[PDB]
Amino acid sequence: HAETRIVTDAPRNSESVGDHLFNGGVNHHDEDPDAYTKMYGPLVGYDPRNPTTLFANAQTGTQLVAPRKAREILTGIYSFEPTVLAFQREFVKRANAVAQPDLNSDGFSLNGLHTTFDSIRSVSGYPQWPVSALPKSNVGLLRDLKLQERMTARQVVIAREIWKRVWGHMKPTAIKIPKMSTSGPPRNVNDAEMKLQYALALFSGNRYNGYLDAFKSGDLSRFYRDYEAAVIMGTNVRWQVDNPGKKRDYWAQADIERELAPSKRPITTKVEINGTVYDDFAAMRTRLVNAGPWTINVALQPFATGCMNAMFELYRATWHPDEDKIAGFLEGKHAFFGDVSSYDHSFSEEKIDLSLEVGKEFISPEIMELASSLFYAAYFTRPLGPDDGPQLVGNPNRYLEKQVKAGNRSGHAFTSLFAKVWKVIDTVSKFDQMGYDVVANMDAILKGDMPFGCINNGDDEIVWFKSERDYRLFLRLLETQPQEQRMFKVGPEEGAVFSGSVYQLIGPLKYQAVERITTPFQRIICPERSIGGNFRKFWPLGILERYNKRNSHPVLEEVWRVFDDTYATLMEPHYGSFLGIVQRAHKEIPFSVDDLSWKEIMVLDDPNKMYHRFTDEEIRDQVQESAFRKLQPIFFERMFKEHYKGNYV
Ligand SMILES: [Mg+2]
Repeated sequence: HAETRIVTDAPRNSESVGDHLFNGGVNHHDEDPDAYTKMYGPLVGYDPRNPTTLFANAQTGTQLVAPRKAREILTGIYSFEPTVLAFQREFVKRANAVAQPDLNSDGFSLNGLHTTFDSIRSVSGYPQWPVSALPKSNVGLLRDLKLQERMTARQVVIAREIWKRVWGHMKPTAIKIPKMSTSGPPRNVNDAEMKLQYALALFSGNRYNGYLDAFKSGDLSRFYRDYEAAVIMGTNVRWQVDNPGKKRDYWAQADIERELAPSKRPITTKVEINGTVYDDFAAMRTRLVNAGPWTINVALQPFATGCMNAMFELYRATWHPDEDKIAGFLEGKHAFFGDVSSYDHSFSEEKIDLSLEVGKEFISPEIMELASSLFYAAYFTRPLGPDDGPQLVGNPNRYLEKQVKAGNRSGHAFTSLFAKVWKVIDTVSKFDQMGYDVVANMDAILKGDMPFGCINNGDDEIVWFKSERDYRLFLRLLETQPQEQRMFKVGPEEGAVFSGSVYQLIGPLKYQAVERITTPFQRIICPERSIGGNFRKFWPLGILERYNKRNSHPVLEEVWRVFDDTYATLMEPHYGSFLGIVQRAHKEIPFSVDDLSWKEIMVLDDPNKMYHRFTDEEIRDQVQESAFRKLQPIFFERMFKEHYKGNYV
């Protein structure tokens, strides 16, 4: 067949997906063009006069995006209970007494500890409100961050060279289809079987071409009707423990319609649990995250993952070094651990557009414009504070025009790729400001065969130098960088942390990796999510892994001593033994703490690390399958043959 539509004229819900499960071998949708149409139901229908109904069958209307609701931190222990709060008080005070952060002027910890334990007096499930909204424009943020208005000529050349190498190489890799997250509109279900069947549809017959024709027409009704697609972001919230004494502000929902780049209001949330003020406790910090619909992202992800997998291979020293060897690598080398403020939101419009423009050299233009549509899409959010209502920001009916300019948009197939590449572009520009010819020597820099380079994990980076004069001029360059050179607001990172571990300065140019000592106790005592449920099915593993290496560092060992003793006195009599709780749940999960590598345990705690930190080769199938369905490259080879002109790696 040669059908161009995913949704044909066939009668809907006339077949059952249970009768056409995918066997890894043949794409049934090749044999039957009406199959996707028949196995799923009629859509509600898109009325351009009220686009929010895209999200109607999903959490609805008025429920807050971040409700105040106590977490189950451990089996039978809930975060709003006084006993817990009293425990947190005593633990933090005891842990502070046993260890204080010993930092030098460069920002390195000499003892391993980089901060106090005060943040563990945070009440999980009790959010700072309002959750800060996304303004229609970010130019006020660029101006507040005193960043460049545009890139310099040389920076545009450097960016073109690096993106040429990234878009120009692809290592075809399975599309990862997430099991536990929403498809977003129009179906708004957490159904990886549907997401997979949709993918088989898009990549069978002439559906991808048909999808793009509909996309580029600008006829939202047609694109929705025939491909169950609409260019619009839904909204989520991520929770984390806040840092004492940082400026806590937010963009109000009421302000974002009044001007494009409104100023920020102060968060004033206090912790009061049924009329009892906890003046020494913090509410959880909340951050708005967008999430793109599967039916938009599925068309972009092959390129995203293909380009990134090739990038990890061709330029491993920059983008995918053996994490366990980093400390040994930096030995005898000077190191700058960068810290970036509002990285992703601070991406200029020019930078997003340049990325997609260079991509058109290697990928069909309609695919890059689709990507451009999602980066700049309208979004719908449920209330962000208790006084707000639901809100559509932007006009999705005009999706071919830019609606929201929010930099490297969260929820986009390209988000991690963009994070990774632009941080290197920034840093390599600095190498060029130092008087080296980065264009001539670009591959050697990226492969790590020059006297200096950078080790990247998105906004987190290590810039390394064999020479002390290079290192010093680099620091000088940052202290004296004029605004027109300033791509991102970068400063040195207190504690010198990279990918979760403090790089302890144990001797002259000798570093030692230790996981941030606060992390274990934050993740237990102040979790983003309750144990179990959707995202925390494997929760005993992360705890037991950490507990089993408690003796591996002197400060870690003493803090764990204070956790155990304090838990034993203040918690155990009410809730039972800590290890009792952790081991009983341990025995319920399919993997032992000893069955798994540290990398596999991280993926089980955050599956999205499969999209940016680990490859298929490092994580066993049984672990990946816990969170993902997959569609192997052969099933979208045809699409690539037509739409990709780069090199296969
Ligand atoms: Mg860092």
